[PDB]
Amino acid sequence: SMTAAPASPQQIRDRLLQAIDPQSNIRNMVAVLEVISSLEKYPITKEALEETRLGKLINDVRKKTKNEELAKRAKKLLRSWQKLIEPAGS
Repeated sequence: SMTAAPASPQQIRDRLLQAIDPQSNIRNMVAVLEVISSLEKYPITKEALEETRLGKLINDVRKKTKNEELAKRAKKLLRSWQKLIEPAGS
């Protein structure tokens, strides 16, 4: 069976950093996939997204990943976060 539990958005952000290189290169793909899956299950708020800078991180991880599912899930997540930020400027 599959088992998971909720985590705070900062813990989810931390798990990502521990699963990638500072250049956003993937080091622990299974953990990165689980982080994306965790964010798709547990939405973050605009204010929290801003401090966590997760919007920028997921976007660059998406550029460095060779795994298309990771890139597709990241695309879904970022599309959701576009409305979460709702920018009217740069």
